[PDB]
Amino acid sequence: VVDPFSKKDWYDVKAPAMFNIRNIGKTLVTRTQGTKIASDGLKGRVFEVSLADLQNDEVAFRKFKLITEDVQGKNCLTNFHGMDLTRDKMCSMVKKWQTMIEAHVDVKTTDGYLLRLFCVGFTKKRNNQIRKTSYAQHQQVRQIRKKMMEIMTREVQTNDLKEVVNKLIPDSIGKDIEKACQSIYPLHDVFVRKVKMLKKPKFELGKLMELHG
Amino acid sequence: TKKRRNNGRAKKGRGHVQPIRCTNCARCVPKDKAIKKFVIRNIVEAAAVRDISEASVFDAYVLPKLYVKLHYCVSCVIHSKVVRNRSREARKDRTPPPR
Amino acid sequence: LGPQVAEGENVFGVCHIFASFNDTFVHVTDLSGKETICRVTGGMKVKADRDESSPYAAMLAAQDVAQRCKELGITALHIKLRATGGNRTKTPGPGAQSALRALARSGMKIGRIEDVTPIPSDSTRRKGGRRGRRL
Amino acid sequence: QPIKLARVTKVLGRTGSQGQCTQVRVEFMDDTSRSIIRNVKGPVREGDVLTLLESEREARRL
Amino acid sequence: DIKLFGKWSTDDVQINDISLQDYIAVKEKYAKYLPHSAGRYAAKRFRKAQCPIVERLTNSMMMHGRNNGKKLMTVRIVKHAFEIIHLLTGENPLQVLVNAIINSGPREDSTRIGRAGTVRRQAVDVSPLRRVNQAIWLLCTGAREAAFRNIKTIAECLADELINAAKGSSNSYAIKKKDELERVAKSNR
RNA sequence: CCCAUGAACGAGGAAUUCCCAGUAAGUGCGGGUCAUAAGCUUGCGUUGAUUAAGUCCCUGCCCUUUGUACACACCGCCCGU
Repeated sequence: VVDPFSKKDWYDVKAPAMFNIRNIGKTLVTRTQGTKIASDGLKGRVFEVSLADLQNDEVAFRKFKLITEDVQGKNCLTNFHGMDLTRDKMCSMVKKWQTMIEAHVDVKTTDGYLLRLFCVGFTKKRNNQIRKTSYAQHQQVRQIRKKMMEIMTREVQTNDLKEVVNKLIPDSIGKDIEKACQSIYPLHDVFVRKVKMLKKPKFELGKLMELHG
Repeated sequence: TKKRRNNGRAKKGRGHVQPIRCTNCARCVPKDKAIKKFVIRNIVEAAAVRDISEASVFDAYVLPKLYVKLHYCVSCVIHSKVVRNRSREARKDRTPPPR
Repeated sequence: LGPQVAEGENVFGVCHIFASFNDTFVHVTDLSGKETICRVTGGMKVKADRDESSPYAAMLAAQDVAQRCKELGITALHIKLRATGGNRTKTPGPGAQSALRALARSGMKIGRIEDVTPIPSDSTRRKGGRRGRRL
Repeated sequence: QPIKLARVTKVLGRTGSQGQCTQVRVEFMDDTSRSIIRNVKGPVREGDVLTLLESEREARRL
Repeated sequence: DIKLFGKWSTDDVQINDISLQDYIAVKEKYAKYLPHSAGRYAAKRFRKAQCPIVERLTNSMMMHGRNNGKKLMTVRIVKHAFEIIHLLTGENPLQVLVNAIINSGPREDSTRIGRAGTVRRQAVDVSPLRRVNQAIWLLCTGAREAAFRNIKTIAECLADELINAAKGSSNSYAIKKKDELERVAKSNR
């Protein structure tokens, strides 16, 4: 009857200034017709893009959720919306003869963003270990989890979203936790496993403009 | 007559073990008794590895793997030939197959 | 009509391959996932219940999907392969590999490959009884 | 669909309910020689030359 | 004076390559003036493959139960009116003589899958001899049925048989039947 | 044996038997029986061979392990108003 792609415009998706790569791809929407407008149709769609496609010298197992906030000049302007690890990476770090320690905090930044950071760490076998299994005791696991939560809170609640994502890009918080927990039980693969945004402040166009450079 | 000293399961010093579901039939089988296979397989089969590699946008992509933990009841594990019946003497051998 | 910008570069879509043991889905969509380009299943390529999940039906579906995406301007694809998941099986069906190979073989560029089958932190009861299905 | 000359290295065996296909492994001579396996039909003698009109047909084994 | 037949020769037919003698191989005692050399092609496998394709072509008309095997028939067929066509052509029939059949040939046949299911066939191939001569066997049936209850008869198809014999290009019929089956079963790659 | 008086006049319900090279099949001949009595059998040549150099799917057999409440041995044994 009517070809629906003949009435569709293509749009450019832009990453925030925290990433070396700016244009992360293209996206579609039906043209503004009657009640429905194109800009509203592109205002909540989330792009999960591998970090290696965002930064040219980074790891590919880290994915960032970028959500478009507003569209001007047929460019879609995105913001940090979440971070995750690839399923294969997480499944690869879960081995059978070690303890996995997980922690999570709900911590707000200085610009009103409320985040839920998930940290995962694994017990490391020493280079001369003859014992098959390396297990942390329950109090050791509790201390490691407390250190994880404390470090995440210290690393999030004092900076705004920009510096939080800048720390996430090389996972500074995970390396800090791995360093801090070395004297309780040597940890193996410490990562901020997942970041999900619980609530955001009211939209500010100028803040988003300063965000995209 | 007692066929196995461990009664075909790996439960010592505890009363109850939580059940799981066989991946084939969905039978309720205790976790200690169930036969567990950890399959780490490439998402791209070896026949298709070269064709996917050439069509890759990124050079040196190293394709991801699949991590699936398989739980089996005794009936389905025997039928699938994951385990076989053994002699009265070879039954005691707990060493995994050298492969 | 399509993106005719920077002909020397790639236009990336996302192919959601749903390979259950009944049939296989070859669903290419926008980068965000909200807009869909074309979805061709193995059931609209074979007129029989059994071959719905066959590798040949998946190859046909992937060929048609790639043809439509090429005629629609999309040049490269990110792969998000899933099995049935949930409390049911986590192994992709027989058509997943053939669909992916048919996408690669028919002039499409493959991006990142990711497995996204729904995995419960723990689930509801499976459809079988406590004695399983006995056929 | 290039034409490549490859030599049979080993004969595996037959397959089917009653046995109707033959398995051999052929190695290339002028394509950065590597070992590829392929099923085959008919008299393909001990270490003969099997011609590959294509480098992608494999043998699904068992 | 080692010239093959009374007309041909082995001193001017050269390809400067020793990898492509799988169709015509005249370099040793196997060279035949007239194909009536007797012999048994069913004594062992890889022996009907060791056949000269001329002999296999002419003999493989040994079908029905009443015309089966009789070498006098094939030698009379390939002698009669071949003796005529040699002095009646003068020019070279080599063009069509090679260029319809001996690369009409297909490139893949198929095999059975798993343990059951007669709805599709996994595409395979062979080193060219078996597939080309399976096309040749179906062409034996096809040329027969082009004679069998038909107008152009046996002992007079010498042109088409030289086509079915010699070397390298594509015009055949049962071979394009085999090529239809080729594509159909080749959709499984 | 001859007059040529014209019989679905050119790959066959369900079920299947035998067979891998001088197999099969066609074809005649000789022995036995006998009165040179053969449509039978036992041999012999003659013409002459499409397909297959494989498998354990059907029917079975064997060199193992395993289960059994069977040992008249699965055509077993055995439960139920």
